[PDB]
Amino acid sequence: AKVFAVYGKGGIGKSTTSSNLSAAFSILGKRVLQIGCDPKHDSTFTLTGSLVPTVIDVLKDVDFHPEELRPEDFVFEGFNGVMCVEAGGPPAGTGCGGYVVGQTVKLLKQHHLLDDTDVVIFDVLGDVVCGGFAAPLQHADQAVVVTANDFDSIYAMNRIIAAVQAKSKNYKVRLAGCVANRSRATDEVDRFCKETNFRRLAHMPDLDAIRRSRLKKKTLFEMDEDQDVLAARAEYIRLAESLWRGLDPIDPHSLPDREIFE
Amino acid sequence: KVFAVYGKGGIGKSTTSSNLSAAFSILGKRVLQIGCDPKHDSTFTLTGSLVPTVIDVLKDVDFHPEELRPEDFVFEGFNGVMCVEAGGPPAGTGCGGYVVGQTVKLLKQHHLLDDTDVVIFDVLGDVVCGGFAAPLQHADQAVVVTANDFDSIYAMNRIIAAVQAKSKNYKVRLAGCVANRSRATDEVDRFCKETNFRRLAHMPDLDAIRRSRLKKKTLFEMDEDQDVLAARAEYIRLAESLWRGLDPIDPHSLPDREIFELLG
Amino acid sequence: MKLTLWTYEGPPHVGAMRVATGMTGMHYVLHAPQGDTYADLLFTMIERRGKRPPVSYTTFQARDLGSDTAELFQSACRDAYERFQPQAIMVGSSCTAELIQDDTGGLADALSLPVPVVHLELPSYQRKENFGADESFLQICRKLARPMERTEKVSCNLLGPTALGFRHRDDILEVTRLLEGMGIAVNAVAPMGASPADIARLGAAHFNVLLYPETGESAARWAEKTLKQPYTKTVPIGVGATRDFVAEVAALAGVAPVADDSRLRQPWWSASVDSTYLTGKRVFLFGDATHVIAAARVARDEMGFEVVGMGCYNREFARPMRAAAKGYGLEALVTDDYLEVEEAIQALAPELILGTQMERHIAKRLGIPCAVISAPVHVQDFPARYSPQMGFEGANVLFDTWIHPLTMGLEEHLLTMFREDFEFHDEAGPS
Amino acid sequence: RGQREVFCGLTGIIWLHRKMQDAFFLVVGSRTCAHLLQSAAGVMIFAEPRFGTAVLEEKDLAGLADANAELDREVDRLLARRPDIRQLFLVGSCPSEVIKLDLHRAAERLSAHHGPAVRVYNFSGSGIETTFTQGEDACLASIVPTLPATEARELLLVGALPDVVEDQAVSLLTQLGIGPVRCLPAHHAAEAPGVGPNTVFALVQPFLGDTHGALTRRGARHIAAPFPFGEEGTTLWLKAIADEFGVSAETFEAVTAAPRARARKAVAAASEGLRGKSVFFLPDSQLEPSLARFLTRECGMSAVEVGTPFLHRGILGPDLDLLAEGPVLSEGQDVERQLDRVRAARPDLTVCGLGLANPLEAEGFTTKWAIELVFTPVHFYEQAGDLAGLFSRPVRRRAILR
Ligand code: PMR
Ligand code: SF4
Repeated sequence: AKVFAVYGKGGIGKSTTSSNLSAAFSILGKRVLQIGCDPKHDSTFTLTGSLVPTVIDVLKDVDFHPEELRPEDFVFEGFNGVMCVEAGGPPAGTGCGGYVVGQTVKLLKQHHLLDDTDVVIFDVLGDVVCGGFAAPLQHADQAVVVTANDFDSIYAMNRIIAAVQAKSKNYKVRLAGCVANRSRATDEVDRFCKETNFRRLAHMPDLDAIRRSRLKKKTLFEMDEDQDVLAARAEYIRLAESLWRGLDPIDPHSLPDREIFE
Repeated sequence: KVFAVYGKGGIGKSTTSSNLSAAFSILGKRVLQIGCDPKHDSTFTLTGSLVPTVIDVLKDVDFHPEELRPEDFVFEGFNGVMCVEAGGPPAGTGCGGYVVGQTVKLLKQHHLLDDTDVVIFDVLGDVVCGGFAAPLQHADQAVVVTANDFDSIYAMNRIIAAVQAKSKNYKVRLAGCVANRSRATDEVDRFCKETNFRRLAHMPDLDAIRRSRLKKKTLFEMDEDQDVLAARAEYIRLAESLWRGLDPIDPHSLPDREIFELLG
Repeated sequence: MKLTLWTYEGPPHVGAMRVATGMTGMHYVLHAPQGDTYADLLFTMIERRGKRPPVSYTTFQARDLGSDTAELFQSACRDAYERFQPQAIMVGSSCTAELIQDDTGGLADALSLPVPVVHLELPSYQRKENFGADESFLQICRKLARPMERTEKVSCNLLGPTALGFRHRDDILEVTRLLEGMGIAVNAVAPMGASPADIARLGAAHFNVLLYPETGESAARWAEKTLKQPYTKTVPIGVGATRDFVAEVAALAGVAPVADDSRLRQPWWSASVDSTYLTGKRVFLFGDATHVIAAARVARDEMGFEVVGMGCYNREFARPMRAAAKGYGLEALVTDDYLEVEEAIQALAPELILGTQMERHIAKRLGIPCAVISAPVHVQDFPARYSPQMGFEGANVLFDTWIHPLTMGLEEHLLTMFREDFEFHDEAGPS
Repeated sequence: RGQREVFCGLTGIIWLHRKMQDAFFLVVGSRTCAHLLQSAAGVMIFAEPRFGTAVLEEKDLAGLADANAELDREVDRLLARRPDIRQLFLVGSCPSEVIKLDLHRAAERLSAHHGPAVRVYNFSGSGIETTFTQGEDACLASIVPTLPATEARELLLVGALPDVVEDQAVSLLTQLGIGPVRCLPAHHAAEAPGVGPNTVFALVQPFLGDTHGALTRRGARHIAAPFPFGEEGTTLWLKAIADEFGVSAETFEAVTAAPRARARKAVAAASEGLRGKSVFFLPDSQLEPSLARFLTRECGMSAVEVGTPFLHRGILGPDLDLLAEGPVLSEGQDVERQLDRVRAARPDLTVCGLGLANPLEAEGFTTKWAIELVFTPVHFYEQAGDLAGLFSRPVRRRAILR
């Protein structure tokens, strides 16, 4: 289907970005499959209210079998029809960091949920980007770079971009653009994306409105607060419209020569 | 006394190590600021030199021996006699392959025994990846730092459990989870009680200390300290509390999944 | 990795033995398989040390089981103790002893040796013999030496000399003569003549003198840091370097830089109509980095030799060598195998290959005049005569030893040119 | 138990490569065994030798399969650079044994991959199993299984001996009515002697213990003859061989009468300085008793302690039978006691190891440095007075210098 590699620095807006972008994907009326890698289980849990069970949750309840990974339990379907899976980071110390997310993707493909759905939005961490940790980038076609708006986060997204170029060894993964973790409308990154031969999609600051860890138990698209306005949510709606048409796939280049402006 | 300064934020947990180095230099004992964080921000916060040299990649020379002297790779800058930063060779800097780069290991097997007062161990940026957990080998008093953001306290708990994981033979103690909170968050307080850890010098913020800028300096070397003495208050005391592991609050991290404390 | 028939450096434990046998009252109890004794032969025969090298070998013939090997090492430690009565003990592991799982220092401590025991780590598969010597030196300095009061008369430390050195004996005699003639006494030449008591006294000299950097530089740095003893840097091999060294030690000690150049023959002799044919002779320069850099200065300045290639076999000192080579218009040739040296000589086709034992032979196969200016040498190059390298008398030696092969060639080539070997061509007017 | 001074078996390679040409020896090990070969060869290494060390760096330590692949690459490279090789040798060393890098399976791996013209065989000179001269023993003993068999009375005296002396021996021995002698006429090709049930091998150098076992495994017949070093040794050796092969003694008395005269005359000429001098035969090469019988009887010596690293009585009993049982033997080797015995006994002539030679000579002991007799011709008649001469050399030099 239409797949986008969403790589978060690790900011709190990981949930606010992934879950609500997926919710808008469904709001326009389309089938959603969100892969939000958040072992805390916040990036996608809000579309269902409670903490979603991902592939890893049920694959933890059972040992190593997929037949008990039933649809609603191995990919929880959220509000407005968003069937949003997660990736629960490896148990402390043991288990390859890649193995977890790799198994999430392999299980989503095993039931052919990506083909079943029309969205594959792929929210994965961007702080640790080892080959296994950055493996989820390869599967996705496009890529949007969710992040906070500060120089620590701009370094984090440049690490994300480096992981993108590393996974570019496999297939021809592109980059739709860069968005924020509800932080700012790219006032701090857009010129950097210009520096790396890239564009940062102008994602309106949504952290200005009332926010919690994941807006309590349901985010802006799943509760009455609805950010500031239905237009504040129409920001994610227009991002979803862009993600069908998939403009600006242009791949940036790595910038390690202190271009972070730390 | 190796003090692995863990955490989640980039400039966070890295300014902290420089403050530790400054305090220990005021205390006189030799300090080994080995930063090696992918962000060239660890020796920066102490020397003022943001990226002096990244020789710990060892490209100009092929391997370690070529450096007949440490002077090329290790740097002094200010009272932090040893501020050295590896930087990490990920896909960001060069090819990378694994983001390990084993640069932490290069500092482990760096040159000759320049022991002095062991190591302050700024280090880190690994946090976890199967086979990309090098700094754990020399960690002795590993300390995790957190801000108010819940992701960061989750980062603490994950790191503590992970260090107990590999430290099956290393058996590194953790005298406390000194944090970097900004708004005196009571959620972090409930966590510190939950984690059964020690967090006394965690009042250091990302706003109160001149907003943790990247132009001025840290502790003694910057202008008129901070709020007359705010910077020194928690950090000299930290150099009189955690200066050794004489208060080993090391427990079992979260006793039984005491992470579901989101509140708000 | 490679088929090493020639290896310039030796295994690290050999360098450790160099340092150990250089001292007086220091036993190097070494974990090693039966047969690794061979290095005692090198020391006994090449250098001709009367007393056997004071090193023991916990030779494990075929009890390779860790329970056994540990017992052999412990027994050998204690036996070496009450047998040879050393004032300190040096313990380490060599080759398979690194492969075999042993605690080379824990057991030595466990035997409760009253004499100090210095634990050594020698990574036997990434380092070499020069490293090993230097590291063993650093270890014995850490354990034995300690800061004390400065001597009333400025005392200079001759850091660096060890056993089985290239002329590490006549050379320290020459340097001591120069230094004491200026006035500075020597506290304790640390290896090649220093009891562990001497090392205990290394913290009373004023300013260190790094004789041979490679084997002793790390000890020099540790001295500068802990003992707060500044160490000189220039090696006084030649005349220019000797003047510089004299001035430097004068400054470090605040004394007059008087030099007894009455023995200096090399400047005048090189500046003679007898030996102006030297100008414009390409010389290839190989060997350990210090000696090569110093020989570079001598060949380019004192003799007027045009140096064509400077290489070294120790990577540990590559950077100074590349600096020097870029100085002389060349590029350094830091290598480890004899093949690349053979190729470099073949391509450059020098006329005087000053190099290690192997370069001497490469020369003789190629028919090029040869000389020895480095460490890897057999028993022949360890002479009985007074043959220093640094100092003014060292300059004289350098002159004669470097010129002698060229004169051998010239008078050889003459006897060929002469009618006895030239009654083969003739011309009769227009043929 | 204790400090043993005997070197690794790789010291065998030093003369093995010369005596058995077209044979390259990959001593896979560390830089340490590399150095040992370097120093021992001394000046050979300059003369493009047929050995070398395949250093195992840390990289080629953990992954045994990785080391195997790299070794195959190295072997191919060598044979490309050395097409003249007919038998490569994957000789193991102490690190190789510890890494348990089985070179036998490696030899199977690269037997005919790079040409069947190179018959890669495996033995082990590692100091963890063999002791000095046990190297050449192990090499030839690994040679034995690959050898073909025969169906005739074949004299397999083992070719671990200088070609000039070997030609002398085969000349006299064939003159004594004997045919197949394992004397390949050119000596520059693989001898490939036949080893069958009627094969009769005569031990020539004592250190060849496991070769004896290997030939016995191949149904070959040993000769319990005193070893051909001096006069009686060589005489009894030839007489014994003549008997077992079926030759009478009548022609023998005439064949080697003049050689016997030369041997006795030369020994009498060289033992002039050697008049009742005490010999401490320190265990260095396990070659000692064969030399002892010669010294003590026909040279006129007085043995004290004829020690040995290992003792193969199966092939030493003949030689010992002529030895006066006064002089003691030594199966216990430790310099911590050997040097004490030497110092207490004050023997006038001691065969110390080279690393012990100069120290022992410093203590008023004339030391016959023992590395020669394996390397220098000391076998048979013409070279018996020579052997007595090298033994009389140290005492004469002491005499001149007082
Ligand atoms: C100290 C180590 C050493 C060196 C440099 C060589 C070469 C050499 N070792 Mg002896 N030699 C040492 C060891 C060994 N040498 C070896 C070879 C060999 C022999 C047979 C001989 C000899 C001797 C020497 C010599 C001549 C100088 C000497 O060491 O006395 C060198 C350079 C040489 C000699 O001394 O007698 C005249 C002599 O005839 N080496 C071997 C046989 C594997 C051993 C154990
Ligand atoms: S990315 Fe590298 S460090 Fe991480 S699991 Fe894979 S191989 Fe190991």
